[PDB]
Amino acid sequence: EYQNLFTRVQVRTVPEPGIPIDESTGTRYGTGTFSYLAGKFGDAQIGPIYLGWAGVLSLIFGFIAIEIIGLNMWASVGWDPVEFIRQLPWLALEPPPPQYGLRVPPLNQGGWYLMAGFFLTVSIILWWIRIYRRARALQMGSHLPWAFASAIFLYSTFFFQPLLVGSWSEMVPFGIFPHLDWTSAFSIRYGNLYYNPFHALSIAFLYGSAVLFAMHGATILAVARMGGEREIEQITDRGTAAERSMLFWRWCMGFNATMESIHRWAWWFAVLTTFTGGIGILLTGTVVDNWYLWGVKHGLVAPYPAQNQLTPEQQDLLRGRYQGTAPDSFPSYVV
Amino acid sequence: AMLSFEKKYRVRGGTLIGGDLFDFWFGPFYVGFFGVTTIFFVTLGTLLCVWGAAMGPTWNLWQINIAPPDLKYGLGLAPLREGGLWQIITLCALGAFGSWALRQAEIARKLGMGMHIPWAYGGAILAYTTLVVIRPFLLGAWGHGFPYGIFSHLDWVSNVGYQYLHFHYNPAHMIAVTFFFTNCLALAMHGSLILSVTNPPKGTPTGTSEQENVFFRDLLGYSIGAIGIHRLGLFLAVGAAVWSAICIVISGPFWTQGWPEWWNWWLNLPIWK
Amino acid sequence: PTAWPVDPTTGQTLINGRPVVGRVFIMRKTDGTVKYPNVADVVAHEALAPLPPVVGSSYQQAPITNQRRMRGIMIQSTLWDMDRKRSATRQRYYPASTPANQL
Amino acid sequence: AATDTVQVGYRGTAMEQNYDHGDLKTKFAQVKLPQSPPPAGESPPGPLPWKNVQVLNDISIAEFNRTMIAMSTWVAGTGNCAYCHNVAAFQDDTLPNGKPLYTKIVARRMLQMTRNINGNYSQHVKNTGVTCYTCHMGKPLPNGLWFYSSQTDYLRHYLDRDGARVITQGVAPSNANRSSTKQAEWTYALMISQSRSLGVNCTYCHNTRQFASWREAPPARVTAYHGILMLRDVNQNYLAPLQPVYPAVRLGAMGDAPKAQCVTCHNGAYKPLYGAQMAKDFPAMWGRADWNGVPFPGI
Amino acid sequence: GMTEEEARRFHGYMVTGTLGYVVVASVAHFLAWSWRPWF
Amino acid sequence: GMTEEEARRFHGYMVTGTLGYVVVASVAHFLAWSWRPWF
Amino acid sequence: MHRIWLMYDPRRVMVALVGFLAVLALVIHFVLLSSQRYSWIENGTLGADQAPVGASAPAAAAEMSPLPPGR
Amino acid sequence: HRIWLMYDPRRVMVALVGFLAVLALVIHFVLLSSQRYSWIENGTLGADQAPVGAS
Amino acid sequence: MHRIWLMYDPRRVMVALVGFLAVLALVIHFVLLSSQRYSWIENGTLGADQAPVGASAPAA
Amino acid sequence: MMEYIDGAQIALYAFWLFFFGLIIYLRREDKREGYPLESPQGPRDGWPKGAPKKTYVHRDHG
Ligand SMILES: CCCCCCCCCCCCCC(=O)OC[C@H](COP(=O)(O)OCC(O)COP(=O)(O)OC[C@@H](COC(=O)CCCCCCCCCCCCC)OC(=O)CCCCCCCCCCCCC)OC(=O)CCCCCCCCCCCCC
Ligand code: BCL
Ligand code: BCL
Ligand SMILES: CC[C@H]1c2cc3[nH]c4c(c3C)C(=O)[C@H](C(=O)OC)c4c3nc(cc4[nH]c(cc(n2)[C@@H]1C)c(C(C)=O)c4C)[C@@H](C)[C@@H]3CCC(=O)OC/C=C(\C)CCC[C@H](C)CCC[C@H](C)CCCC(C)C
Ligand SMILES: CC[C@H]1c2cc3[nH]c4c(c3C)C(=O)[C@H](C(=O)OC)c4c3nc(cc4[nH]c(cc(n2)[C@@H]1C)c(C(C)=O)c4C)[C@@H](C)[C@@H]3CCC(=O)OC/C=C(\C)CCC[C@H](C)CCC[C@H](C)CCCC(C)C
Ligand SMILES: *[C@H]1O[C@H](CO)[C@@H](O[C@@H]2O[C@@H](C)[C@H](O)[C@@H](O)[C@H]2O)[C@H](O)[C@@H]1O[C@H]1O[C@H](C(=O)O)[C@@H](O[C@H]2O[C@H](CO)[C@@H](O)[C@H](O)[C@H]2NC(C)=O)[C@H](OC(C)=O)[C@H]1OC(C)=O
Ligand SMILES: *[C@H]1O[C@H](CO)[C@@H](O[C@@H]2O[C@@H](C)[C@H](O)[C@@H](O)[C@H]2O)[C@H](O)[C@@H]1O[C@H]1O[C@H](C(=O)O)[C@@H](O[C@H]2O[C@H](CO)[C@@H](O)[C@H](O)[C@H]2NC(C)=O)[C@H](OC(C)=O)[C@H]1OC(C)=O
Ligand SMILES: COC(C)(C)C/C=C/C(C)=C/C=C/C(C=O)=C/C=C/C(C)=C/C=C/C=C(C)/C=C/C=C(\C)CC/C=C(C)/C=C/C=C(\C)C(=O)O
Ligand SMILES: COC(C)(C)C/C=C/C(C)=C/C=C/C(C=O)=C/C=C/C(C)=C/C=C/C=C(C)/C=C/C=C(\C)CC/C=C(C)/C=C/C=C(\C)C(=O)O
Ligand SMILES: COC(C)(C)C/C=C/C(C)=C/C=C/C(C)=C/C=C/C(C)=C/C=C\C=C(C)\C=C\C=C(C)\C=C\C=C(C)\C=C\CC(C)(C)OC
Ligand SMILES: [Fe+3]
Repeated sequence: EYQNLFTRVQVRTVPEPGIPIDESTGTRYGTGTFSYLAGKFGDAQIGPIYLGWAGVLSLIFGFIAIEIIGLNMWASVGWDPVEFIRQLPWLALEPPPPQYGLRVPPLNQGGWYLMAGFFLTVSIILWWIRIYRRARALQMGSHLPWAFASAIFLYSTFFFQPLLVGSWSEMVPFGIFPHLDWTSAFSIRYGNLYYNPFHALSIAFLYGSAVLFAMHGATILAVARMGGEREIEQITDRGTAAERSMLFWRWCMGFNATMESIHRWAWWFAVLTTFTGGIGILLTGTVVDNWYLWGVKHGLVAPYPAQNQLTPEQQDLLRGRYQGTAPDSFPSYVV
Repeated sequence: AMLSFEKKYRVRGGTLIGGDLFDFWFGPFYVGFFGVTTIFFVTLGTLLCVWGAAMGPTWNLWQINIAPPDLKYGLGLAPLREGGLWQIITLCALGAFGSWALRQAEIARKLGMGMHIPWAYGGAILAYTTLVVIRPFLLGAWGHGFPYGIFSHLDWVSNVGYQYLHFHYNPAHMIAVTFFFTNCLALAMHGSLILSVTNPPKGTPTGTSEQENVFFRDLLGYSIGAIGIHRLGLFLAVGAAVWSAICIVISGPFWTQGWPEWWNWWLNLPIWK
Repeated sequence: PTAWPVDPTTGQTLINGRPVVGRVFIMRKTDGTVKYPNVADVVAHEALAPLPPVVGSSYQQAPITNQRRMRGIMIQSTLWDMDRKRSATRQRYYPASTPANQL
Repeated sequence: AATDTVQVGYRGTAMEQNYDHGDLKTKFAQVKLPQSPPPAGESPPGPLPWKNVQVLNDISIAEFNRTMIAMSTWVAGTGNCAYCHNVAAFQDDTLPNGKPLYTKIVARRMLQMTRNINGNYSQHVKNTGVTCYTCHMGKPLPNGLWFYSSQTDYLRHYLDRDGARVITQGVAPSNANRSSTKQAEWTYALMISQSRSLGVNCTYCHNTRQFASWREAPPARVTAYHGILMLRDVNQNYLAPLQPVYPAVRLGAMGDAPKAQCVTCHNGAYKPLYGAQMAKDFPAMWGRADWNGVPFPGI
Repeated sequence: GMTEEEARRFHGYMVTGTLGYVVVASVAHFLAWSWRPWF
Repeated sequence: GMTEEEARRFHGYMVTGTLGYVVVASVAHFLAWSWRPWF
Repeated sequence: MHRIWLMYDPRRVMVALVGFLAVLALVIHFVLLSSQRYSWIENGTLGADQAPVGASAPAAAAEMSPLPPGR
Repeated sequence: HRIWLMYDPRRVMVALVGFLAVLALVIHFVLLSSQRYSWIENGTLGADQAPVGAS
Repeated sequence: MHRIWLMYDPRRVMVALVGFLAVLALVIHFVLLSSQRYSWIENGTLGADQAPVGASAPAA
Repeated sequence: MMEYIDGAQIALYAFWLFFFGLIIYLRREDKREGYPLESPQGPRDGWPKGAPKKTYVHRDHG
């Protein structure tokens, strides 16, 4: 039984699409080409790209953001090109020190960070505009830019939540392992992010997005021999591939989508992943400072038997201090 | 009830075990032999979960917690109050999830479909079977499984992560996370493209495969095509679960230190040791 | 009051003045767990709240050779405790720097 | 390739320690095989002849000589009295050249330090206690020596810093806790170091669903806290003031004295020497009126 | 499609190959036994 | 497939190659055993 | 017994055989090289009596444990 | 035996050789993991010297 | 024996052989370079008596 | 002041009201094909009632 997982016979066409649909202003950049490797898994044409004014500016602003990050990373290993490659995943451009709050920090102590963050943010907004204009030029609905707006919303909460708590130090460092260090320390600082209910919801939609794309990917491949991958024609002119897809899920779990409406389930699950995420970040440190204690208050937290019991003098002895400033001297202890 | 086109499709045939005996429907649901076994394991497993809640400290849905046994019991069945109930429920869950996959195969066979859906679901069953069977068995005790409880299993995930000090540094976990994030991106793009050609602005004709290929091409620089995006979505979603199973089975049975110190091999490549 | 009275003439447990046939045990939910009443009750079992931070009145810079050029906060545990390479170790701090007329 | 596990919390919470069984057996045998055996001890009468003994005033002459044999094997290799002494004149604190015997004057301070550890920090070291062997392990230099380097170095938690807490003990934000996420990164770095110093993971001292919880944590967290307070006393009052005593080859680039940390005693094991009890055999080092009910044999 | 003549020819090799394997394995076991018994 | 003549001619090479290889391995083990015996 | 080969392409048999021997050889070498006794790149110059031998027993003091205490 | 007619010999030839190979490797690695039979490290111990599980 | 070049394309076996030898050579050199005994770039000028040796049995 | 009610709880119920509204919307969309259901008792809609079947206009080409 053929699994339809890769294409044993590709066909070339000598003239090509890639010359766009009628598109007006801007320019089509490059000539279309075929990759045999792309043609094995998907459609073979690797080809022309559109930018317009918003796409050009997005690349300029974004390139500067990437240069600032990389140059700071490379400066942080003393310009050593070997250590730059060897240590790359540990390198960061790091946000300002906490004592500045929202004030402008020194250039080497977060000033480059805020600059890179600014140009990256402008670059992301200009890319959204580029996508929005392109969807309308191709005479399409606006579903894709609003889906991308959901991702941008979560991203912006890595600026607004630091703004709301009042310090740029709380922002995410640019760096592969360093931003994962931040991700862990954020959950630590705010008392275990598992008990943030919007984080829990965001996971429910992240997992649900995998569930849906596994189900939908498999479903369409299972009817692809009957033309089920021609999804637009199955929507406008329902064939037996659509009917069988509906009946499979109906007979399996008692209800079904349509060939159109499964793409709405898909769209909302993906969009709600980052939308619920952003709400959870914005609530953290502004409304709730310890999510586990919010869980205790609202009854989320399962009880376990006590692992230790403190006496009252231990309760006073074992309180620490909140962490302060680092020692700005090298004491002699000699007398 | 039936969809307006359904009745024509409701033939006998395509079963794996029961032949005609269980080859019937109940409302919308196809039954079959694995439908019968599904409902058996679902009902037994659910009622034992309710019994676990009854003998626990609360009925609060979030706080119910049916915990595995202590590690000292090894691979034996513990006393039922002490984790043996978790072990019975785990057997029911395996029986249910297996029955569900095989029932999907009977349904696919009756509709003349490919077997993609049963196997794609096997990726999730693999991940579950890794967490409760394979990894506990390699560690030598069923007590290494996660507790059945809506938040108490999140306490397990937290503590397992910090058993390796900084679980983000697990290299298979980085791959699995990358697949989950790439999948959610790809799902949003594919969902958006189909809806945008089928629901264009008012007063616009319905779009075409050419327009979505043109749009997709200047988004990624290449056109993936209609079969390609479904192959990719299946690859990313199922690949995430497979790499998830890898990332947890290597943690403990095969690697025991913190995950950050696994990366010492990269620092010591002889070109730059 | 952790166990019911026992009849000396039989060893039989008396509950509310009347015997029980059997070995009495005090019932409890799984492993003696009890749901958490309140945040105030959970906090009452913990240590007292931490004392305020010690913050220095004003800041003196370290010598330039004591300043790290990597500003990432976890680098000492995530990289440097395993990385022993001599060149990379030398790159960790800024080199000495002196006004030319002081040389 | 088998993995040993120890459960340290409730069922299903995954509070567990994992060890590679082969790796652990080689570490454990590598302790057993070198572990230095003690002399037997004996009980004479008579008054003390010593010319320049200032710490060991309170032990019999036989117990004193027994202690010196132990100190030699634990720090210098057995019978190596020449490491500390002008062996012609044990009472001397200087060479014949008049240049001071720096090791002897350090060793006198290390006796006071050991007594102070075993006496005042019994909430940490309990009845295992420490001897010179715990750190030195037969060699002049212990492991885990550290010096000044940068202001934000987390090992200064064991010297002149104090606060490490970052979690709020309430639901809502408050002025009580203004900790940065960077400060939580700093505590996280510090805590990885403590975990590696003992060869354990975070669940040995925490239920990581709430790091701030003491009730949900194993009791080891309370022992660990007393270890921090002990190291601050050890570093601030005994190790760091030895700066003018050492040769400059021992000092750091700031000219500071070498300081200790958790790994100095623990050496990657959950207890030093996997819990080998030696302090009980050497009353010269108890600093305590009885060791586990055995009374101090004072003069 | 096997004939029962092909079967009789094949079965002679299969049985004797099995005997050869069993001979070598049982010599291997007796050497192992003489070096380090497991009962 | 191939004629009986070719399967026989091939089997002669396979047997001879196997035995020649096993002879060279026998010497390798003789040398290893001389240097550091494992029983 | 040669009739076994009538089922097979002899070129493919040889490619199958060489691949089997190459994997088996490398597995046995890397197992030995990872041992103590046969770590020959570091210790090959040791005489047979000087080479490592696995412990006929471990040992301990009674209060020592390799593993921490816990349920 | 007509079992060679119910089953194709080539199918059963490769299947058995595979099963024997998997079984042999499982038994070698099991023994190599044991104390008593970790023969690469301790193969030269005499039978009186080789380890034994406790009574 | 030359008849194997009718059974197999010489053009393709040669490429496979050159690739196999290159990989095996690089593997063995890096295995040695990572060892103590044969870290020849750092210690190549030591005499054979002075070069490291992996630890012996204690013979006790 | 309100002890129990807090802004995270309020925001969560706002989401639940939206999310159930969304599921209703999606289930109406799921019923544009194959509905009303055939049954022995006559036509059946389930709940919610499906949106009407949708007509698509093709283009006049160029
Ligand atoms: C946080 C992120 C979440 C992320 C995850 C989110 C998941 C979202 C998807 C799942 C929910 C949709 C499920 C669904 O639509 O099933 C079809 C079913 C009926 O289909 P129908 O076409 O409208 O009608 C058929 C009927 O006309 C003719 O059928 P027949 O005569 O053959 O058989 C009789 C029917 C009788 O109906 C039932 O028995 C209903 C069974 C329960 C319905 C769902 C209740 C709520 C969830 C389950 C709670 C009990 C669960 C234990 O028999 C059937 O039709 C059986 C087939 C349907 C089986 C559905 C099983 C769904 C299980 C969902 C599990 C969810 C777990 C969380 O629909 C319904 O009964 C009504 C559903 C209404 C939408 C649900 C949301 C309501 C929000 C609240 C609004 C206010 C109150 C309504
Ligand atoms: C110890 C670690 C903590 C933790 C800390 C956090 C923190 C902190 C956060 C999350 C967040 C998320 N976590 Mg969590 N998380 C933990 C445990 C988990 C587990 C698990 C099995 O244990 C899972 C599955 C998850 C899952 C998730 C996701 C549901 C969610 C992110 C959604 C998303 O799409 O993000 C990926 C998508 C994005 C980041 C959007 C990006 C879009 C922009 C526009 C892209 C720009 C690209 C640009 C153009 C190119 C730049 C180039 C470079 C400059 C070079 N977490 C534990 C409890 N988690 C986030 C969240 O929403 O929390 C509520 C979040 O902020
Ligand atoms: C050439 C055709 C035959 C052959 C014909 C003979 C004849 C004829 C004689 C031997 C002899 C010997 N053969 Mg023979 N032998 C063959 C294949 C083998 C193989 C093998 C792996 O296939 C092996 C291990 C041997 C091994 C041996 C020795 C046991 C023995 C002593 C000589 C010696 O040391 O040769 C070492 C060689 C090898 C280990 C490998 C084989 C090398 C090639 C194939 C040449 C073999 C011929 C032999 C060297 C000729 C000796 C000269 C005399 C004048 C005949 N032969 C082939 C298939 N062999 C002699 C004997 O029995 O003495 C007791 C002897 O008279
Ligand atoms: C619904 C939630 C999910 C989501 C969705 C989503 N993301 C999206 C979209 C959507 C629907 C897009 O349409 C958009 C896109 O374009 O996709 C291809 C995007 C996007 N998601 C991205 C990433 C991304 N998404 C993520 C996640 C998510 N995306 C969620 C899971 C993540 C994660 C998990 O971390 C990442 C990293 C991008 C690939 C893309 C937005 C691209 C963008 O904004 O780029 C800005 C530009 C730059 C950074 C600069 C690049 C610089 C060049 C390399 C310079 C080359 C030189 C140049 C030519 C010089 C200039 C000269 C001029 C004269 C020309
Ligand atoms: C492999 C890629 C992803 C994937 C794919 C996938 N899942 C699938 C499918 C596919 C392709 C299906 O065909 C199948 C399906 O039919 O979907 C509607 C399914 C499915 N994925 C499901 C859920 C699911 N998938 C998940 C994950 C994923 N699924 C992967 C990320 C998750 C996660 C990450 O949490 C969940 C919750 C179901 C909706 C469905 C399988 C339904 C099924 O098996 O039904 C029969 C059994 C029951 C109805 C109940 C059994 C009850 C037990 C007997 C007792 C309870 C035991 C349980 C362990 C307790 C746990 C308590 C928790 C609080 C921890
Ligand atoms: C060098 O100075 C810094 C800055 O004071 C000290 O670090 C302090 O302590 C840490 C808990 C904290 O992390 C950090 O924010 C900071 O508050 C560092 O330990 C060194 O201390 C020595 O020098 C101190 C100094 O400030 O110069 C000195 O402090 C005392 O003396 C100064 C005047 O010289 C006076 O202004 C201070 O009020 C006074 N403070 C105290 C508590 O006595 C330290 O002296 C003492 C006894 O602490 C110095 O410490 C030592 C051991 O020499
Ligand atoms: C090292 O120096 C100390 C100096 O304190 C000597 O300690 C002496 O003996 C102690 C028991 C006593 O408590 C202490 O106060 C002190 O009296 C120690 O014995 C070592 O001695 C050698 O170096 C001495 C030095 O100071 O340089 C040296 O003594 C010198 O000074 C004294 C006067 O204080 C004088 O009597 C010596 O003649 C003089 N000698 C020299 C070479 O400068 C010792 O000299 C003598 C004779 O003892 C040195 O020891 C030897 C064997 O020469
Ligand atoms: C945790 O527990 C643990 C520790 C694991 C313990 C428990 C272990 C257990 C349960 C073990 C069970 C073992 C077992 C059970 O039965 C094992 C059974 C083993 C068996 C049956 C072995 C049989 C071997 C047979 C062989 C090798 C045959 C070779 C044949 C040859 C060479 C000739 C082939 C024919 C040809 C070439 C034809 C040519 C002509 C042709 C073609 C023509 O003429 O056409
Ligand atoms: C944990 O334990 C651990 C540590 C793992 C330990 C345990 C390990 C174990 C269990 C190992 C098992 C090993 C094993 C089991 O069977 C091993 C079995 C090995 C075998 C079968 C080897 C066979 C080799 C055969 C060879 C080399 C044949 C070569 C043939 C040649 C050269 C002829 C080429 C001629 C041609 C092409 C014709 C040209 C002429 C022409 C054209 C003309 O003339 O025209
Ligand atoms: C010569 O060219 C070279 C070779 C150097 C080029 C090579 C460059 C390289 C190697 C670059 C490598 C880059 C890497 C590896 C980057 C890794 C990045 C990661 C993983 C980032 C992850 C997360 C980052 C986040 C979430 C950051 C968010 C930042 C935000 C939202 C910042 C917003 C800032 C604003 C809006 C600033 C406004 C400016 C004002 C003045 C208003 O200040 C507030
Ligand atoms: Fe689709």
